[PDB]
Amino acid sequence: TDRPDHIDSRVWELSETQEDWITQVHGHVRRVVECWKYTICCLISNMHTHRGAPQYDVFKWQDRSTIEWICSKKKVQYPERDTPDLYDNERAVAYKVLLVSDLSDHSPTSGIYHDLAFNLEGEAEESCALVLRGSQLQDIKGFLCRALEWVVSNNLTQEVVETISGEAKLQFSVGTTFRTLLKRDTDWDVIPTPRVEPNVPRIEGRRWTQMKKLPLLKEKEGPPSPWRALLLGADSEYIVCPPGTDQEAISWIHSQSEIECIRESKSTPASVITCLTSSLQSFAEGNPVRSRIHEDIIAFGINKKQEKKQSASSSASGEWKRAEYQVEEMSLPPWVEEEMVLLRSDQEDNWIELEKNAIYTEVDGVAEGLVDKYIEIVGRTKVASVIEKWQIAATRTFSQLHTDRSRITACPIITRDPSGNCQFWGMVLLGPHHVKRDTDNAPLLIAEIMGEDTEEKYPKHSVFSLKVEEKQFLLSLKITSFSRNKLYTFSNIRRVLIQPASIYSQVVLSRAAENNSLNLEVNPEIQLYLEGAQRGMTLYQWVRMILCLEFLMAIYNNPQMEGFLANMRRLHMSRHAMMERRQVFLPFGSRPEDKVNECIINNPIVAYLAKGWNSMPNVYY
Amino acid sequence: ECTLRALVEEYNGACKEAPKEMSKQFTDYNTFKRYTTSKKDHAPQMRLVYSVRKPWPISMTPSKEIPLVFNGTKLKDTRTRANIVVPDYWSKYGSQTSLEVVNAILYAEDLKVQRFFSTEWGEIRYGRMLPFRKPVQACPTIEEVNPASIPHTLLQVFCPQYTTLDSKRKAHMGAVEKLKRVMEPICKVQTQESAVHIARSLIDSNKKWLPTVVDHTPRTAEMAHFLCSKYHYVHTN
Amino acid sequence: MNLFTPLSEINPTTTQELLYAYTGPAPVAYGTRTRAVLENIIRPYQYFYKEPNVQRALDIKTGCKEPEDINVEGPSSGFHTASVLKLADNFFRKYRPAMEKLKYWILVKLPKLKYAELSKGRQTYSFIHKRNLPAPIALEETVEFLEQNLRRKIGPTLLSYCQAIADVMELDETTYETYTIKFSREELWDQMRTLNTMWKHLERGRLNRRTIATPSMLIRGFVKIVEDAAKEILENVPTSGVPEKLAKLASKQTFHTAVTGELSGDQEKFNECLDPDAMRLMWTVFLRKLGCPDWIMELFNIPFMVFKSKLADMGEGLVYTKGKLTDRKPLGEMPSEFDDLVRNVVGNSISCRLGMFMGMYNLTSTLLALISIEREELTGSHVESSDDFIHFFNCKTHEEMFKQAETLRLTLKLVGINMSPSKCILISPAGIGEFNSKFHHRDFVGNVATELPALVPNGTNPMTDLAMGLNVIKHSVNTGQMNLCTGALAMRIFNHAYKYAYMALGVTRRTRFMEENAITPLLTNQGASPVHSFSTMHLDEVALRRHLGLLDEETLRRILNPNNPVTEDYSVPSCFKYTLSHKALLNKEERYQRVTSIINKLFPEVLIQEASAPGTVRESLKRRLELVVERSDLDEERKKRILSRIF
RNA sequence: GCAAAAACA
Repeated sequence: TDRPDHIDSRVWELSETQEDWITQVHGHVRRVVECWKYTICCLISNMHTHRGAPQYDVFKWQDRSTIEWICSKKKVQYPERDTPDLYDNERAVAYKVLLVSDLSDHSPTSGIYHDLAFNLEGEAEESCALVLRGSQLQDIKGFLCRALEWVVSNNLTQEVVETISGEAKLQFSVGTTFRTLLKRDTDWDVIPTPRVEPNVPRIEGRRWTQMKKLPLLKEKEGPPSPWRALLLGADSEYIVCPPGTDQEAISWIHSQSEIECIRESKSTPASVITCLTSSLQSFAEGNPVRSRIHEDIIAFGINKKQEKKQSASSSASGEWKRAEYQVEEMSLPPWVEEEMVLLRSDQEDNWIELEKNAIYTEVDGVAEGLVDKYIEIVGRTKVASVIEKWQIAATRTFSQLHTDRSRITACPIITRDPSGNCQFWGMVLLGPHHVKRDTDNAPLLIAEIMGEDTEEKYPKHSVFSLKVEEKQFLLSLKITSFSRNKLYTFSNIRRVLIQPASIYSQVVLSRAAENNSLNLEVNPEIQLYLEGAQRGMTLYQWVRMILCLEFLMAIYNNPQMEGFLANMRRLHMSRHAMMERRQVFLPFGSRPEDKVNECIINNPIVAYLAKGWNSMPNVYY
Repeated sequence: ECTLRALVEEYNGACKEAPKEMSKQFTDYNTFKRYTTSKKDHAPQMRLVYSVRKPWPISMTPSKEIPLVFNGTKLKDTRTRANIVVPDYWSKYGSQTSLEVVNAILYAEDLKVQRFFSTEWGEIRYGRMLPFRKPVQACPTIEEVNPASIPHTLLQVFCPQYTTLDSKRKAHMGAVEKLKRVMEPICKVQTQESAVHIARSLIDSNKKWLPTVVDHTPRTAEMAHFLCSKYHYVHTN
Repeated sequence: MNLFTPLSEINPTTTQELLYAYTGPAPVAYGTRTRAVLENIIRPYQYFYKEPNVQRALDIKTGCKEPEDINVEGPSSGFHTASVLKLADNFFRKYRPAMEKLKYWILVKLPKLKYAELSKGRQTYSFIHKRNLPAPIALEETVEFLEQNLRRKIGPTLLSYCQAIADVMELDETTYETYTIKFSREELWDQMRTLNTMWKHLERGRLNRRTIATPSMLIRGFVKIVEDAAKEILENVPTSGVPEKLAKLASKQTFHTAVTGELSGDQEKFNECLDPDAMRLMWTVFLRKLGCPDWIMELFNIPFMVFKSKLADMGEGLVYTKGKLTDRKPLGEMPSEFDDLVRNVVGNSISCRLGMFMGMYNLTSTLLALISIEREELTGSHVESSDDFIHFFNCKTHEEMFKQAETLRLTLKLVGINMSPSKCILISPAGIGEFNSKFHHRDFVGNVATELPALVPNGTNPMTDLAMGLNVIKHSVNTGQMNLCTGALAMRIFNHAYKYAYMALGVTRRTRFMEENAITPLLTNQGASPVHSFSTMHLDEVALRRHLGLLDEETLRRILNPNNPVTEDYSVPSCFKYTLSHKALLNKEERYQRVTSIINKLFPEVLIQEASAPGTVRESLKRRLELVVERSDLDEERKKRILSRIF
């Protein structure tokens, strides 16, 4: 409660923190008793001196660092859990103020310090009389009396006696009103004591069946999925340019290019070619950022939301209903196999230029040899060049959208072959991109050099005819939006190399373990199910196709892809179990293929993986 | 003394400008030690490219040893903010320190380099070998120190005056004198938090889950990332 | 998919790490969470009876049901009380050392827990500013509110904080206090009950997005107490998924003719079929057989009873479309598929006694599952982490194994766990399985990461970024997720990204400045050749360069000088370890920063241990400053002059 | 247009 009358303020706010009174059984009474002890300590010291310095040091409720300093002087040392309350310079001894019930049953607590005892009605132990002065004893009398009157008046005699006898006891209390609030939404008390005999009932269950044959995934029906990635992929080409800087290459392209529309798409109108030509002209002049032209409204969707809202408001009819969304079901397109076969085609250069790490030990040499050989086998491939293009384009787009501009930024996609020549894959144009959150979409107008045009594969792309010098090239424009998170993720697209490298390294190290000798020239034969038959292919091209699949999965990642993979892990495990002549058993209502089929809706590579699974044997002997 | 006067003036400033904060319990320091208004960034690596390329990326304490403009390049904003090339300038035209300070700062890190280069490597053996992970002491220490006594050992080295008898008692003696001798040039008001960090790592016996083909000594545990794997084992003499 | 399934020299288990989307972007949860939250809330009310009856399940307080009510052909919400009692008793009897450690933690370590550890928690909804706030700010405002309403100072221990919460819950009126925020017992109760929901971001492997709930700061102390006790138990039981355990079971050779099987599966709707009262009963049984006092029981039972009264926020509203228009409307305004729950709407929150939410009691749910495991028929090795489990059966007969698996399913159903039939697969000969992203094949357990290492600098500063990148790659190597070639390739990719992020590649302003001023590149972040090899991932950059002669003593003294204007992460301090970069909160933050700055200078020991030292900051600083002046071996006159100015 | 059970423009 509040401060007792006899205890003065200073001791009260000194004792407020010394101990956790609220968690003690009699914390208020315990605090009052400790305040009594501190007041007795202060009365014993008072205004007394020995050799010009105070005779007593009141260690109780004093800073521990100060106590240790004072003990460093005088050459004493006291543990913190048995620290005496007082130290007397006259006798060079330390005292502890103690309260007891009777003075007859008193013994020295310990040899470190002497005991000052009081029985709570004023009188003291004979040792206290032999030590303390008459005035000090009278003051202790006059405090313990008129503290006892407060004890009796509030009827705390038993609580005080309990506090004196034992030490502090921990507790935690919940009162009536909080208890009633707690009991509102349950059928039991605060401590649940249901009146039921413990028992485990016998419940009839269903029967466990066997998955004799592997599940057959569902192939969806509908229009084939168009290409819906940020960039072109396997159909990506570059224009060889004379050696120089990016500005020189862009000027060379812009000065000797004629552009005519071949195929026009309603999604990307042919009028947005003006934006790309203006960006090329500005970049050739040294300005990667240009002002806004009229076609930039359509190209980057400026003020599109505030027009669609008015269109919807004008076209308002009927009553409100819960918005049921739907995802169009699409079938496996023919272009996925073409993309896979084209991504593995060989290239002249290496396209993977990573600085080598240091080499100090033989383990480092082995690791760097493995990495070098993996780069050799997956470098001179089209998929590596496409990964490089994706990396450069995403990095340059990401690095230019933090500014929050109102103008159009141009980010050319240019590589260098090991001869100095500039390779122009295309350019990405960034709109105003007033981006608030990391998931916000930045408007883009991507131009890429196209190997071949397919309206079925690219319905939303506008394909233009591009002629430089005497060569013919195809240029594709697509209006697109793409978030900060996804652009940052694809700027680190080189991490797709890890998993094929993991597989290659595991195969090589397995061979090394078998023969107890590292050989980086191993190109073993890997048996696989191909066109529904068991033939084999070499390690190198198998790793190439794995890298192609991983790149396609990475650029086509979405909730369907991740759900499909997470639910095909179980079926892949089951298939591997059935290869080892193991039996697979399922609970009641177990349809593992349903978890996968829920995820096959319109993803081209999910469908490609599903068809690859379906062409495999479903029963093993 | 200047140090005492500086401490007093800052203390009076805290009492005046932040009275309510000074009226809090001293144990509350464990709470407002990390009292930050800024929300946690789930993707801090995603801002590095922009942050490095901003004008004046680096925040610096005001000083005169760095020119405002160095060969047509403005180094500081004239707290004050520094150009990204300021650490590059300091690596060539900066103020030097004593060799003893360098040795103490590189201590517990120079030791790891010496241990790597003072050991000889056997031939790599490739085979079907199963790395099973157990918790072992990751890094060798100057003295073997029981955990939960590491903080008490640190108190004796750094602030032996601000400690109790029991904390003094439950402290590894022998490791205090080694730590005191090697940390002496950097046990000052500045780099006190750094010197504690090197002091911890010198006697920290934390256990980590590491691949094992044979039982790792503390020497081989810090190198378990290349000593063993699923397909190879390296013998250390 | 056939390309991912080899038939020679390598098995599909190793290549099953290819069925991942490491490089692709993680899915983003857009827009309202109201539909997902309402679905999560309504699932327990549809699974309480075999034939769905939401209206009859909405007036159930304690999710207790008869054994005949349990649905074996579908999901079942609720628990059987006698089953819970017997299972908890069996769990207590078998794992006796774990409960002895629980008793020691309760008696010794529980009273010493400090409520400042609540500041280390994640984001918390503030009942004063009515907004989401960082954990330190919420803790500070809650403690100040408690002190204002209780006329006393809250002790540093967690028990003192919980006692303060219990005491303030008993006041008719509470205030905050210049704006005066006025509460009531019912309003403060509602804030205590309320769960703040949000999308679970950056989650992989799911077609549908999930939501998670956060407790109020008024209940997080009790939640931390119960979760710490649950962790103390789970760290000492062999059926918990915490150490290893999967590898131990994989390497355990059973017999030569025994019928040994391996069951791998997930739990369907794990948090949507759990009732807090079952955990209350389990905890009460544990404490009662431990001999704990009644106040321990009350302390452990408060959290789950508050959860039984939860007021989970139902997002921003349900999406409605007239034509092409889109509107966001609360539940109950117009008909929807959640019209049964309209009667439970309290403001923008909805009350729901049954079911739980993900991210609230992860360890107590695991404990409930593990006590469900404890039977006489289930003589098999079980390991489980929340909703993911693996079970090993060592039987002598296939029918015996099948009966044990069915008994496992039913005994999980007794408390409402309901493993997913389509996600649980049992292999008749043991030796192939999966559990918690570890893939087991014969005498090999392969840890496959759910997320590939970022291979990008963390964004603090070049030395720390290099240190943590190398440490992440080294940890990936240690877990087995990476090997020699993979580790070195990751190092090279990280090195390229690290150099690019710090203007060390091509021609930039930094490289131009270094070239014009003849500043040779001596560090990796400066464009120098990388000094780290695969075997030297654990070595610092400043070292290993002095040793190899790439850094001379002059530049070492120049960059390691502590007086530089710019200044586990085992990176030595250097000039390259720099730093790049709510009305009444910023000023309070800067005042607290100044108060922190005066400490760590007068108190060297707070850098080693906690603050302790009972008392307030003012007089503690006062007396420490007095002591340091008095023990400064200076003249008496100077000491007196200095102390005369200390006020 | 990007996206996928609803946001960005």
